[PDB]
Amino acid sequence: KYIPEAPRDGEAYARKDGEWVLLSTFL
Amino acid sequence: KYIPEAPRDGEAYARKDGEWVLLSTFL
Amino acid sequence: KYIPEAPRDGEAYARKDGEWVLLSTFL
Repeated sequence: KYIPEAPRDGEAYARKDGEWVLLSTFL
Repeated sequence: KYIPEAPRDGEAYARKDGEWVLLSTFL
Repeated sequence: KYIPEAPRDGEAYARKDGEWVLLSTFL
């Protein structure tokens, strides 16, 4: 598939297992 | 809606508020 | 110029040079 827009919520996101997950967590 | 291709410039981006932002800007 | 899904392998991904790169490359 193609990837949809990430949340519109002030936060940056990486992509993991077909979903948007916060970057802050991994960092 | 869907995300577009990110810039092509040798650096890595994440997805935020409907734009591609540098990873270094968070690290 | 929609971008296809990242590999399904449990890893966080950032977009770079028209490809998916592992977040941990830079961590």
